[PDB]
Amino acid sequence: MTEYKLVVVGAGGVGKSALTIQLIQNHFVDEYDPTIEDSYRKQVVIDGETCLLDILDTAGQEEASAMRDQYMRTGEGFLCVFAINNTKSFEDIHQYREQIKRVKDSDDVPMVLVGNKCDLAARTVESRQAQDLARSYGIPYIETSAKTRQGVEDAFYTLVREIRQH
Amino acid sequence: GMTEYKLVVVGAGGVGKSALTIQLIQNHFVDEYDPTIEDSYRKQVVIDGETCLLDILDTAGQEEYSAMRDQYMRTGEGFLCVFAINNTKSFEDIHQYREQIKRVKDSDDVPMVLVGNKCDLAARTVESRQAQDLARSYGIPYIETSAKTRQGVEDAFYTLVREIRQH
Amino acid sequence: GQMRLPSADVYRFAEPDSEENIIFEEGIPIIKAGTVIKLIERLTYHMYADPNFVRTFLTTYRSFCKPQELLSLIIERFEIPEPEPTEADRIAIENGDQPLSAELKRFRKEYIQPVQLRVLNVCRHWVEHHFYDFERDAYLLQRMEEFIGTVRGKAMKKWVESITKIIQRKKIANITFQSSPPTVEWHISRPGHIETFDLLTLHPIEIARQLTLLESDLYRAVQPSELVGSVWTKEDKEINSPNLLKMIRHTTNLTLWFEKCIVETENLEERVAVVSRIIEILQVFQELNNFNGVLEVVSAMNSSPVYRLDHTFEQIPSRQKKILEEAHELSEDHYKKYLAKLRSINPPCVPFFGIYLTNILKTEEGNPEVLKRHGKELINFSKRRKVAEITGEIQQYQNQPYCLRVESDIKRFFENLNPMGNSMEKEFTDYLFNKSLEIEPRNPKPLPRFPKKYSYPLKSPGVRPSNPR
Ligand SMILES: Cc1cc(Cn2c(N3CCNCC3)nc3c(-c4ccccc4Cl)cc(Cl)cc32)cc(C)c1F
Ligand SMILES: Nc1nc2c(ncn2[C@@H]2O[C@H](COP(=O)(O)OP(=O)(O)NP(=O)(O)O)[C@@H](O)[C@H]2O)c(=O)[nH]1
Ligand SMILES: [Cl-]
Ligand SMILES: [Cl-]
Ligand SMILES: [Cl-]
Ligand SMILES: [Mg+2]
Repeated sequence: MTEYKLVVVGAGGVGKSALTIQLIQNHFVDEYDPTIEDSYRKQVVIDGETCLLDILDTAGQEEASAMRDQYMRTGEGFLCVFAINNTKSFEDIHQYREQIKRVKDSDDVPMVLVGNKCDLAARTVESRQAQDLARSYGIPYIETSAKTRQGVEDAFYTLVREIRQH
Repeated sequence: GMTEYKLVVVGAGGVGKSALTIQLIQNHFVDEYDPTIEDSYRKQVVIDGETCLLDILDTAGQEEYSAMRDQYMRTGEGFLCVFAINNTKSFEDIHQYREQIKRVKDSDDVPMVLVGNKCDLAARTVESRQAQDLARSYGIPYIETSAKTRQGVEDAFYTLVREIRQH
Repeated sequence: GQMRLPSADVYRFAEPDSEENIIFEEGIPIIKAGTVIKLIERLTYHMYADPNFVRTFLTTYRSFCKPQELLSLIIERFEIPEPEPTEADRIAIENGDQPLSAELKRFRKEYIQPVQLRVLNVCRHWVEHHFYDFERDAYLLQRMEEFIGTVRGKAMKKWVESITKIIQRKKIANITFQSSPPTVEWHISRPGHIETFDLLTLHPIEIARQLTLLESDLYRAVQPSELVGSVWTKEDKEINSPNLLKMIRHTTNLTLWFEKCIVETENLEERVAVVSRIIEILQVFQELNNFNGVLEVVSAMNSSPVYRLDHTFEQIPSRQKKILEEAHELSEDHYKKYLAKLRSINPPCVPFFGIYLTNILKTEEGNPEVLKRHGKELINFSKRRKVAEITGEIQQYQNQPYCLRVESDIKRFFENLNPMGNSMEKEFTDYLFNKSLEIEPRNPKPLPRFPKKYSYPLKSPGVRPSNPR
């Protein structure tokens, strides 16, 4: 069993925790309880290989913004999450991308761009805009809903595949 | 090459039974243990000049899985029947353990030893004479052990292997 | 250089690391042993987070620190003194200018805020995942509510207000799937006819499914509080470990039910059908990764009353002997193949709990509570880490739900199963063994014939599922 260290990052309230808990427990969290730092484990077979995912769920609130280096050092791959009804969260993505690159001293860190809350009709970030950004980063873009489960496995397991081939 | 003996530890839960095998198999001189470690229950020993391998099954903690007792016992060639010297009920349970072992092995003559275990400083309630009398009534050896000082531990296991060899 | 710290005389958590208060294992450090002060310092360290350590600590600390004392210590940790103005600040102030306060600002940003936030994370995890401390001690809960409810200052405000709400929620206290569950399967017994439910009349697929749902729920209900300190083995086990015991007693009852079904079927041909049906249920248990169920069956087939039934064994199809053999091999060599299989499958699954129990107990019994070093007694934390590794593995398999539909009547049937009736264990297991001797006597006694007891067809419908539109 190969162990994979995944880290979920992005602005406050975009659904990092809901995505993670949907993956781990098949449950949608309706409450908004801001995270400090949470970790989860999941045994799962991906492309016929059994592995063990360690998932770090991080704080998006700005008050925690000086405490990120320590978790970025440990992560092997990163889910960079924004919400498709929150343009500010999309604009915050590049800051996470740049910090990760700095801390890991690499232009080649496994990442997936995730556009969450795709169950909501009132979109403010268009898919094309996010896809263009993803291409500029050399990474896939996956739209998700923590509420309905759409895309959730695809997002996490695509990140595993990128770590695996790194 | 060398003979392997499959030994099974049986007896009441909650009264320090696991100390027997831990103290034996342990790095005798460092009080430390990881039971998850493959072969933390296998030990090469020399008994009466003859080298052999002990494979010890101790399912301590699983006593409530009462319907699995037959399954576990069936694997054994010799048995340590353990009670705590400060717990009369555990001593009274011995008769039924022995009867169950005889049934599972389908034999009236199964290698076994009676072990009286001192697991703390609480008042002894089973005197050595009572236990000796019981063991004699069964035709098996009696060994007392300390769960703290390792006294008696080698004697309990070696005596059992001698019972197997002399069967 | 490094930030200066408060004086160790006014803030205990600023004492320097030494071998007299903390020992590390041979990229964050792993603690072997330490004083409780040092454990709490590292639990809430300014340089890094350690979420695994938080779980390990909160799961196991009661073996070295009381809940009331833990709360006192983390409140003490939280209350960090700010440093005095520096020489450059002093000079600015004397000139009527605003000081830069560079050192103060750094200390707030890089020491106080991370440590305070990490104390709050301990509180959050404590309340969310270890709330039993507060259920059992109302005064402890009051103290936590009061502490959280009086934290001032905007840096922590979001989390303080959140933790307050989480506490209030916990005081007064839904699954989504990638697919639809398969259709419930029926055999001789039809929906609503609970009076006819039995081993051979329910569909073997649905027996395995409903037992798996039941056993999964029982497995998922067991909390670490029922395990730490080996409490399920001690005199107050019924108080401290009720969900664990309910789970084990279910397993025991099902095993005995299988044995009873077999030996109370005196007709050889009928008894062969009973055993074959049980091995089919085992096959579906295997397909569902219900290892508890697999071992329930294996335990029954290796029991004294059943094991000896050679005439019955002889008529079991070779393919079913192979299935039973493979299942039996899981347990061999101290569960070597089981452990490997568990670690290879795709959950959901139902582990066998017994191995965990033995490993927790032996870890507890085989390691000292303290290490003595330089005249000091240090808490042996590596022992606690080992126990929490086991509880962590247990919890990991508790997350994934089965995509199977409950059948309320079949569920009730198995919840109410009581093969021993009012009989004590010894009298009942003697009864089963005597039945075994009756239906297949010891050689050279002749094998008797017995009349059939079932009036319905014995042919199995098989264990491959059906699917109408
Ligand atoms: C009534 C009855 C009792 C038994 C009890 N028993 C037996 N018997 C062999 C014949 N003499 C008595 C013991 N073999 C097994 C095996 C096994 C191991 C290796 C290879 C093949 C097998 Cl099948 C596994 C298990 Cl868990 C139980 C076994 C088995 C069956 C199938 C029965 F119908
Ligand atoms: N409709 C919808 N709501 C969602 C979705 N994901 C999260 N939410 C909601 O958005 C809110 C914030 O979710 P949360 O997971 O706590 O976000 P977060 O990114 O972890 N926040 P933080 O950074 O502070 O820890 C919650 O009310 C949650 O129910 C989604 O996919 N769809
Ligand atoms: Cl988890
Ligand atoms: Cl010798
Ligand atoms: Cl007593
Ligand atoms: Mg969150």
